[PDB]
Amino acid sequence: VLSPADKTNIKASWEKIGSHGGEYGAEALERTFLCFPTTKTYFPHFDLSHGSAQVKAHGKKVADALTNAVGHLDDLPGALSALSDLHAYKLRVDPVNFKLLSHCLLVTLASHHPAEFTPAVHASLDKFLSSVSTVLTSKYR
Amino acid sequence: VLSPADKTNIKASWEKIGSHGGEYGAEALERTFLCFPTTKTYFPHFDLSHGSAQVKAHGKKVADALTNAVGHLDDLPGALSALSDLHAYKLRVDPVNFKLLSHCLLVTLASHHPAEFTPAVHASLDKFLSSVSTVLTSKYR
Amino acid sequence: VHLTAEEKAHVSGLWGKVNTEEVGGEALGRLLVVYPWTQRFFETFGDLSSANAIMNNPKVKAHGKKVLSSFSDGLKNLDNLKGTFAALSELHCDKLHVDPENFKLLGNVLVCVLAHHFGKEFTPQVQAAYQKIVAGVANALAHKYH
Amino acid sequence: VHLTAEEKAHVSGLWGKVNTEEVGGEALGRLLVVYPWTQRFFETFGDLSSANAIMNNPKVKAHGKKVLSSFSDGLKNLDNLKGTFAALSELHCDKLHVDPENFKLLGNVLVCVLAHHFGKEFTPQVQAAYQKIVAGVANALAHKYH
Ligand code: HEM
Ligand code: HEM
Ligand code: HEM
Ligand code: HEM
Repeated sequence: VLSPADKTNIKASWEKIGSHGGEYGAEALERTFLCFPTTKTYFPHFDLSHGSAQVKAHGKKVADALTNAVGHLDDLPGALSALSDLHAYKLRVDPVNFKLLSHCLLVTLASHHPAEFTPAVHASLDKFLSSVSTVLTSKYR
Repeated sequence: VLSPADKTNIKASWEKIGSHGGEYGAEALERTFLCFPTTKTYFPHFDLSHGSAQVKAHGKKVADALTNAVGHLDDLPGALSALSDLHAYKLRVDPVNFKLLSHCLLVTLASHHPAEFTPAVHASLDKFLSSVSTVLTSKYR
Repeated sequence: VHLTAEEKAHVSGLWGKVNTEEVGGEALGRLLVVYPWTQRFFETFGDLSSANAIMNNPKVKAHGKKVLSSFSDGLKNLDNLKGTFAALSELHCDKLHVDPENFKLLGNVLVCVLAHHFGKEFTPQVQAAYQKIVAGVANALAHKYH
Repeated sequence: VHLTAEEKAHVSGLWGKVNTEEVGGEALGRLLVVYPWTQRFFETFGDLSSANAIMNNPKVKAHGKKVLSSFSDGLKNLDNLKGTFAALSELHCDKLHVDPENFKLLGNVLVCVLAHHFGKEFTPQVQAAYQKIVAGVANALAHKYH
């Protein structure tokens, strides 16, 4: 459950990320397949080479999706309906995998903005990725 | 995230529990200390013998608390403020312990109402104890 | 796991009373309902989209039966869980990609099913012993992983 | 854990560059902020109610320093993690009651701190190796538990 200080911290931290959104999502995925390879099996279609325009584009979907998420911190269930529909009904993604990716996003954000990645911000954003994950793994259609 | 079918199922299942509320909470705790003894350390004050009027009374607080919870499935954060305040700020309860107790509640409910403990009901009520736990472990004061 | 004689007896006394025809498929069924992402591993078992489908799917039963006598295997080789589970641990953790967190989840569903079947008779003390068992299996099934 | 030569080198190259004075207390600090229930184990360390208190508490630092050179111990005994961590595993899992899920959590905080310190240089490949390390420690610290 995010507090208003959690909201302030995610809102402040997220636009500081900004245009570099798409580029950090891609790094957050590359980092995921690399440290945790079993999660490669969710994208057997995908070109998962280190170049990949694909991993990049998809890396842009994630980033966008989380922006959507920070715009409606008050109604994540409602904003995240369709993505929940996808990750829970259609892809049946195992909840451990959101925690890997979620952690991989943090390593990434911390390696790029060390000034904004304060101990408190770290706390709020982990709660956030922990809350978006629960939506994306629950079925409530 | 509970669906309306989750709500119907918890609401239906919970009043079927009813007066036997207090008595199942106590069993759910006894079962917790027994299968998982490290969780005894949260109640070093307590008489934790098998008789215990205390474990019984406290067993009545839990049960009540969850009733409160089923009355406001729509606003758990708001109804569970004070209990969150207690379990998160004051007792700093480790989240593994809600999962032990939560599981112990299920074993208990299943051993008493096998007719209502259908596969679906089992599903809705685990989501529920998983959602009340998150409130009680988050800090948002 | 190493549970004592006392514990190995709470366990075997009621395991003797189990219907090995319905208990496994119902724990495997419940696992598929309560934790719906476990569904991904069983795409081949036919239709898993509803509570009653899962519960009545024939394939779920059959394989449940195979899960549960594999638990009966654990109970007969109760102090080399690693060895008796070395073939299944490489299978699950290598060929199938099952996150071992799901091992712990299945033993809890089974425990609830055990409680569901036996009721009052599935005493806390009885559970406690059965937690050692499921934890043990869970952990042996993860050995060639961790 | 057994990581290869290649991996043992990604790891040691940058571990040589670490400030062992600030890195541990900051991972222990972060652990206390990000996962506030870990606070219960350290009631004696004085005031943990705020982000900056934790971060500036002197006792947090001191013990952080002790956590992190205990990681430097893991790195020198990198293929008997069990043995080198048999004293700490009985300590934590017996005298202190630390749920081993918290082991995994601390190694992730440290990883983020590593990423925070080194930035671009903390490459995915570098991380990947450091995940094997933290996972290994986490798992050795739980051996006389599981
Ligand atoms: C923060 C959590 C996540 C978010 C916000 C997210 C977001 C998205 C978005 C926006 C799409 C596609 C949008 C579209 O084109 O309609 C997608 C699809 C997908 N996601 Fe995720 N995702 C998350 C976590 C995960 C995890 C943990 C996995 C498992 C490894 C995963 C695997 C997939 C796969 C396989 C697709 C299908 C895309 C394709 O077939 O090209 N996602 N997700
Ligand atoms: C469903 C989740 C839980 C609920 C609804 C719940 C509910 C409650 C209630 C209603 C009270 C006291 C009410 C009052 O007198 O103001 C309480 C206190 C307490 N709870 Fe929980 N609890 C839960 C989980 C846990 C867990 C996992 C633990 C850890 C073992 C725990 C340990 C305690 C302790 C030590 C107290 C203090 C009571 C005393 O000092 O006598 N609770 N909880
Ligand atoms: C409680 C611990 C578990 C035990 C003791 C167990 C036991 C078994 C056994 C005995 C087999 C048969 C292999 C053969 O006949 O050669 C098997 C296969 C399999 N296991 Fe498990 N299982 C467990 C948990 C799980 C879980 C939680 C999952 C998924 C999340 C899973 C996924 C599978 C799959 C997909 C197969 C083969 C499917 C097929 O070909 O029809 N297992 N397991
Ligand atoms: C990353 C894995 C960890 C390692 C390698 C580690 C290392 C250590 C070390 C080296 C000591 C010192 C014992 C001595 O000086 O004799 C210690 C003690 C201690 N550990 Fe850990 N630790 C870890 C994780 C944790 C976590 C996550 C917690 C709590 C959640 C914890 C709780 C404690 C406490 C409370 C003490 C003693 C407190 C005192 O007397 O001041 N440890 N640990």
